[PDB]
Amino acid sequence: LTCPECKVYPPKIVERFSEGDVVCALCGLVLSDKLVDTRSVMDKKDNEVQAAFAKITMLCDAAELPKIVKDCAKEAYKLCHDEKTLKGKSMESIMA
Amino acid sequence: AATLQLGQEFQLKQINHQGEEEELIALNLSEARLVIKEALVERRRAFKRSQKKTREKELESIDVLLEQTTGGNNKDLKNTMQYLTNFSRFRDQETVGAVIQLLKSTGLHPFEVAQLGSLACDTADEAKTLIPSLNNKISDDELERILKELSNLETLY
Amino acid sequence: LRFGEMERDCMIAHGAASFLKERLMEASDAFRVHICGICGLMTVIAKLNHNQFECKGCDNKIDIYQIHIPYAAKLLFQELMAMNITPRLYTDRSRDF
Amino acid sequence: MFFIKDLSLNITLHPSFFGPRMKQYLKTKLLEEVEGSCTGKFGYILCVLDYDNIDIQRGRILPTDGSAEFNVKYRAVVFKPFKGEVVDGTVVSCSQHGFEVQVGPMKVFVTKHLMPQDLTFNAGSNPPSYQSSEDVITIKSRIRVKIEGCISQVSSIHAIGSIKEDYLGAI
Amino acid sequence: GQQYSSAPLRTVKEVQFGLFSPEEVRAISVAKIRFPETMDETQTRAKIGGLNDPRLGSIDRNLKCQTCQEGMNECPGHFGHIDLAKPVFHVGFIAKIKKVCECVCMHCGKLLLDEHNELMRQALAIKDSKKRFAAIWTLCKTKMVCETDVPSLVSRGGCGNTQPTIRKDGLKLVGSWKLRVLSTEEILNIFKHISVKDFTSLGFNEVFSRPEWMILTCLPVPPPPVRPSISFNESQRGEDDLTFKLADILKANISLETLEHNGAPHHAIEEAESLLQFHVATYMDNDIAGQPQALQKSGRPVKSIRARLKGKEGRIRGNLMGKRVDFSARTVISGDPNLELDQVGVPKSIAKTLTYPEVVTPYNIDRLTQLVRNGPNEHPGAKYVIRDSGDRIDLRYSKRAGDIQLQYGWKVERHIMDNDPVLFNRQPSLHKMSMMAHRVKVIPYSTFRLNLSVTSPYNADFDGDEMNLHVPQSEETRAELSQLCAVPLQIVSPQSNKPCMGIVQDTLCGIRKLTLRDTFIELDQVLNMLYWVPDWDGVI
Amino acid sequence: IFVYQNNITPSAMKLVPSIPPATIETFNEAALVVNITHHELVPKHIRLSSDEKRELLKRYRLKESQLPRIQRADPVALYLGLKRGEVVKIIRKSETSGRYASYRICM
Amino acid sequence: RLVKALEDIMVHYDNTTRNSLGNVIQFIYGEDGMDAAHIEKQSLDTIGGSDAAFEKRYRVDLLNTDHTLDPSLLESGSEILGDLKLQVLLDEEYKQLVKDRKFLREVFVDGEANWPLPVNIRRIIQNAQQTFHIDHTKPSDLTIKDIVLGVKDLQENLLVLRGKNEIIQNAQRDAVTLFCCLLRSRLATRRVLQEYRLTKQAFDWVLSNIEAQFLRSVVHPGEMVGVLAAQSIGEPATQMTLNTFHFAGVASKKVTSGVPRLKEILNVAKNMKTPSLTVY
Amino acid sequence: NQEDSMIMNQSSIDRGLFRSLFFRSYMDQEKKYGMSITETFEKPQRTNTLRMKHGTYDKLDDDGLIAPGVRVSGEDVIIGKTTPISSKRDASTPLRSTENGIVDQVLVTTNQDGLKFVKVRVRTTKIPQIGDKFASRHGQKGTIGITYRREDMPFTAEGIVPDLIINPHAIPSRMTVAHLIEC
Amino acid sequence: EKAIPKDQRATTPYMTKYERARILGTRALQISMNAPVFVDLEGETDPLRIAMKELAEKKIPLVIRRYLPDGSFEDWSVEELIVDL
Amino acid sequence: AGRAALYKEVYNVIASDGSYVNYRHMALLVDVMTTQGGLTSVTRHGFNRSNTGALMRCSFEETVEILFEAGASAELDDCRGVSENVILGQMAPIGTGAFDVMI
RNA sequence: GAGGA
Ligand SMILES: [Mg+2]
Ligand SMILES: [Zn+2]
Ligand SMILES: [Zn+2]
Ligand SMILES: [Zn+2]
Repeated sequence: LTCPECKVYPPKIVERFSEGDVVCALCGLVLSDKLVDTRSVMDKKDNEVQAAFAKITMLCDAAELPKIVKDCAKEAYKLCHDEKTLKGKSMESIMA
Repeated sequence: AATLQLGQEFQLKQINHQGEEEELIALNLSEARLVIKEALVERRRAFKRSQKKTREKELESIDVLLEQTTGGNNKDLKNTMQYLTNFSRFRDQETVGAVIQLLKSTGLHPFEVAQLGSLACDTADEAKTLIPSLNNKISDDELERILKELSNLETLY
Repeated sequence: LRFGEMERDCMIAHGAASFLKERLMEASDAFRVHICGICGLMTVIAKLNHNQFECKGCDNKIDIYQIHIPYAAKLLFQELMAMNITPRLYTDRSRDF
Repeated sequence: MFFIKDLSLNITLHPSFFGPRMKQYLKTKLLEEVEGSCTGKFGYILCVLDYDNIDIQRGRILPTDGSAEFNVKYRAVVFKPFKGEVVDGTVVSCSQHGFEVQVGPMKVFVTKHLMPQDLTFNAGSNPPSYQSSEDVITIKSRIRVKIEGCISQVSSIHAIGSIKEDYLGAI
Repeated sequence: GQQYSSAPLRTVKEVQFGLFSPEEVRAISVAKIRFPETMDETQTRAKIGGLNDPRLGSIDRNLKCQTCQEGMNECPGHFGHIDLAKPVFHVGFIAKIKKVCECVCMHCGKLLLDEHNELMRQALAIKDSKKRFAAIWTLCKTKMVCETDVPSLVSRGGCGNTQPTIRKDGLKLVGSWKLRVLSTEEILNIFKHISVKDFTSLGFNEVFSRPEWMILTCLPVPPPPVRPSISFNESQRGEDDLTFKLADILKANISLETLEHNGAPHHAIEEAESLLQFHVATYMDNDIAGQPQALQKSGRPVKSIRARLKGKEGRIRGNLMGKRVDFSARTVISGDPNLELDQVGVPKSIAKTLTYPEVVTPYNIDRLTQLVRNGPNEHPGAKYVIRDSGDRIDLRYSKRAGDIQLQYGWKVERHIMDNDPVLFNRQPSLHKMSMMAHRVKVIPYSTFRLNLSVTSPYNADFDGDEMNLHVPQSEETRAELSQLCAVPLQIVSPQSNKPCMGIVQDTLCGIRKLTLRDTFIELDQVLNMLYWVPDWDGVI
Repeated sequence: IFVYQNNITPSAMKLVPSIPPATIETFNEAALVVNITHHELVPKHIRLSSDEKRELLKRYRLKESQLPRIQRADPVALYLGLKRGEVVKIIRKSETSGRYASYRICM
Repeated sequence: RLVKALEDIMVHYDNTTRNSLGNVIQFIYGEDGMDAAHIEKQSLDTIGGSDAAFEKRYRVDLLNTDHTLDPSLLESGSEILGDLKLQVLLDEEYKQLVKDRKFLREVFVDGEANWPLPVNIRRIIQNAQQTFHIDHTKPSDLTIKDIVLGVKDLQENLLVLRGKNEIIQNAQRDAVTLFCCLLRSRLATRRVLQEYRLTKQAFDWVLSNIEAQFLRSVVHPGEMVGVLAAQSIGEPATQMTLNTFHFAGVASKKVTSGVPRLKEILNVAKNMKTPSLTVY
Repeated sequence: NQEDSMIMNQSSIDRGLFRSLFFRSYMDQEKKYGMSITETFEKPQRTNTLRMKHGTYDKLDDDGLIAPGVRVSGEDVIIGKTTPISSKRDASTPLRSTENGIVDQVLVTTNQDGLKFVKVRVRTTKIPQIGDKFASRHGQKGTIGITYRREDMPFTAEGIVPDLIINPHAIPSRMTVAHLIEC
Repeated sequence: EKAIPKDQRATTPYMTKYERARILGTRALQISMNAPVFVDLEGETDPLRIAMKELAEKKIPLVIRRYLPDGSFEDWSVEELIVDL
Repeated sequence: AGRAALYKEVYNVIASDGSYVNYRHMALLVDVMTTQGGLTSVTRHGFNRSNTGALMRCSFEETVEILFEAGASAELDDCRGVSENVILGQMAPIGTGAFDVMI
């Protein structure tokens, strides 16, 4: 996305979102015209993942833990979720 | 393909711009250059009218003249003129007119009659190898008849 | 603001056709799309800036048009296709008879 | 292949040209954009006959742009390739897998698999030509080219020529 | 703007409808969708050659849409297709399917009631393919056998055979002879052997709508633009509702293929078949009566296609028959007795925003130069210069703002100015009168102000009402306005052939008092009153 | 013209179209006790000959389908006894012009 | 709803109103060709009143004494008395008028003399008068033949349709019937000379103007009368604020009206709330 | 002042009539989600930030907040919040493009769950203008529609001058006798 | 077929307001596009004003075509059209 | 007679309130309701299942089902009506958009 | 939700 006229390799441009345009702040040429606003079970191996999710969720409830902690634990489980270094471990050790 | 299989735009019923049916008209290397230069004559004729208020050299020296007459960017037309002179082998339009009258007598579809004029061969078999259209529509002997008649007219100008 | 349908009708009763069109196209969402002259659908793969159009499926490459329509209309047609109805768009009165 | 054709064209005439002499610019543009142009539907449009009697009937003003729309009918001559057809020609440049034969206004290419086996390619030669058991076929050589394939793309027709058959190669 | 194209420009004149040949669908598609994995190729949130652009529409502001590439914003989005394991109904047509099957041999496929029957002989001759089919189905709704041969006795290819009493459940058709659920594929073939003629003789068309097309076997996949991906958070992008529905249909179809090639517990097959059929069904219509609603992980049902169009802000009534437009403004109105009847007092800041594109001619080039000199702030100024070839230039960012020299045929987007006609309506609008044209008078003080007699047509009062104003963008648009929709033209309304305007409250009340017989006016006040009349010739 | 006072054996009804080209028409007697066409609201209907019909169709440049219609069963259609395809001319007093003539084709 | 139904009914250049498929709805817009904005109530002065009053107003007799007009108002008033070449004309046009009286009395049954019509004659009359300050003491400079033939030719010039075949001609004749009745009522010779007393030159001005305005008042082809009518019916319905029925005053007619009754009409409903049947 | 409302005394407005305060609160917090996706409050720069709001970041301090008492306007950012790309893009919160005013009081606290999160309140005075709407206590909606200085208004012999003129045509149609009686 | 002879044009000799409107629109549009002008402007600058003048003295040589319902048409040109309005 | 009565009824309704509407408007409406030879209501299942354009009928009510019937009957819609031209965003053959000057 | 009218 570059100004044909001004032609600076890092293009100093501005987005006049209120007009929905994109402008070469140097020469003033408009570059793009319409700015799209945007602002407003077994076939997947997530079966074990969701079992872990449900147990994790109920445990988070029991602990009264923040949703951020719940998400962090879910993400950590997803990060491992399978390994020889895991090798089973009762599926509750990994939850904890 | 080359077996008389041409699109809608190249059917027999070539409706002239007056809105009526007419026969398909094709051009070989026996009329193309001899009509193009003639039309260029009219072109230059109006070009100077409204302005008021061997064959090789006759090809290109006048090609540049009508390049002056035309818009000149049509040098590919000049390529076609060159291709004509190199492989269009008729002159004195009455020559080719007798040829075409004979080919009208042949009862041949105009595509085939153009095939004959365009090609310069020796036997009916050479034609059948080049023109699968022209293999049996007439006696192969008559093919060689008219090929020989062409060779009689086959004089380089 | 919304140029509601009752506005459309008022603007009709005035007979101001040109204005109505302007509102509905240049004011909002004019969109240009190519069209197969045979299949009558929007499938033309207009490799523009090469003039290569090639509605395969009809394997056309020559008989092709571009039109201007509201984008929402193009969208509507694509939705109809997705629902399996083909709204073929033909740019001439179908009088072969 | 050459044909006399009657073609219809629609020409848009921008308003500024609305003099008493519109037909001047009209015929002007007609020639400027019809003679010597390529169509996927008619082939290269070579020359136009009857420069005078051209049906120029009546304009239409597009509802916006105010530019008049004219439907010119005119009669001209076009050059159209066809598959399986036999032509003459001459090469322009070379390719590693064949050579491009300039059949007049258009250039027809012949590919490596499209040539007889004895016709081999010499890259060392200048210009790199194609050497048969009996023919060394060079840039200016006269090749009897047979039209095998044709591209019907609008504005650009491409033709596939081949000399694998008899009566081909040198004319 | 959009690039040049060499294609001819035309205007559609006919819309030919009709159903989709699965053959055509395959001919059209540019990719066969296989995996409901959407875009993340398990990582690297680029996109899989699976669903969602195996080259069928650019989404991320990069051209590369299957060699058309078009940028975004230009690609129509090119369709893709999906092959169904087992054919299914098409929700919309199920009733027509049942009606049809009640009228054709369940084996030979010929019409039940045909032909020498006289009522049939009538029905054939009748037009209104809908009504013709109605009559026929009325006839053969009662026929039960396949009518070997006919009375004078005559013979027809009737493979005489009793054909059941079909009936509909859920998305299935049940039929009793003298019982069994009628499968899909059977009916598919049955249709495939109807004729080339009779289905027409009951409504269908040969080339565009053959009944077997009423049941889907291949499936078209509307490209992304029909179902764009909202990135409502900035690391992940919530997918369009339809895309979930498609994932579901694809999942089920995958499953059915699995259950077929990998051993067929013969009646889990139906358990998955009906699932797939249901999925497609609710996908094209989530509001089937006597049904669950296909919910989506939230409780909110899925917004099927059919509901995308259903009236009152479907596509049609909400985006086509009426839309939301640029070059318009809306504000509170306020009366004013010093405005000419057709004037309107657009407040200055508005006029600083709406624009009108002039064309640079020798007649104005100087004046337009002055405007563009003024830049986009000081009022009588402009905001954009549109050089030819349509490359707008914003004036806010031209350091050389006064420098540029307009070339004839360029366009300048001047601010609104006085006497530019604009349109004016006050919704609801039950009148041609509710929209009229006006000359602009630019004033301070943000309300729209407008003469007082003009209230009755708009049926407005200044108790906080607001009205919108529309700015024509081109010469004949504004010509249209000033010559057809201008106010004074509307004084006499065709509705009742009496004027639709008139003098109103304050003035109406005063003018009576002034004109009483008792009234007399001394000199000085007389002089002032006279001078108030703009056209007073100057004679006392 | 067959006038029956009570009803028809529907079998007998089957024999109405028996004998082309001639036609037979039935009227319940009760329906004839009062001529409708004398009513205030019924304008003068005039059946017009075929050449007239061509003339018309030409002047307005119509196809038959573009005329306003009238059911064959319509009471005054019966009273006149039109045939599917005849066009009748209707003259009615119009408060805007006094006399206004309109045509309906007998669907 | 209404708008949708009549959405696309336009007046086409043959002054006939067709929908989109071209089906003809009315053979002339509103059975007169006249645009609505150019109507206004005017009174037909032949339909009402006593027979004797009518006669006295219109009758003129060059031979008998009674309805003989006093010669003073006419330049040629003297010698005319007893003439025949003109007496015949008077008889003819008077017969014309009585025919109109009968005709109208059978069109408008009650005798409502006022009806919206195109061009307002009366204003043209007085504009003529003022524009020529017609002194009411000089004898008029007209004659009879000028008068009567003027009105006839005028009637010839009120074109609505411009075909060349008797179908179109009958259409025109009908289209302009009623307005011509008005015209003849208003420009009857006796009335002109007696009351309006125009000059010849004034009179010609009047004729010219009438024709011009009439032609000015014909609907313009291309006019979307469909939508027009839809709105013009719907909007007043909205203005029925007290909508349902106000027949609390008389339960003898608790008969539907207003919006409920209208809505009942449009969806043609077999079960009217109050099916009634008046009998005379 | 006809066809409702009315004329309001301009000078009397200057005295303070019908003035009012307007307070608007903008809320925002740190990241809702993303273990590493962690939105932070601070003053962004061109540190491959690539989503500058084009407004005016100069107001706020390093903690991406504006000290209360600062005047703001237009779409000046009031909360500088940036998101990692895992350089980091801007997710600030400019105030409404239409309005302007003073930052009144800025409150910083942690969410229920422990997320730092911030509330901002902007103060603004709104003076009656030509179009603003007013109403008696009965039914008479009305908006202003011109303001006269004091002298121009009619004045009675005692020198009193109304600050509000409403047109008599309002009364009879509506029959708001109670309005008169209250007056 | 499909046009109509110049005689046996049965439409109205006058010009409908819609015609006048579109005509002025088109002519103005053209003028703005530096089309030639057939009349002496007297400092006229507003293209609509100009077009109104041209029309006033019948100097607008313009193209669109009428249409009977069937599909035929007549051609008038602004000269022959009485601009009463 | 049905048509005349219909007009009388409508007129009664409207003049009941005392307001008055020009004749030709009521006449036109009534005539539309009686071309087909029978009293065609103005409901969806009335006029709207005439044989007019598919799109025009689809915009009033029952949009999608209308489209279904159309796509089955292979219906041909000719874009002459207004609503179609709206949907295509073309100049409808209306008022300004239907006529003649030619050069 | 809000909601003015
Ligand atoms: Mg209000
Ligand atoms: Zn630049
Ligand atoms: Zn195609
Ligand atoms: Zn059978």
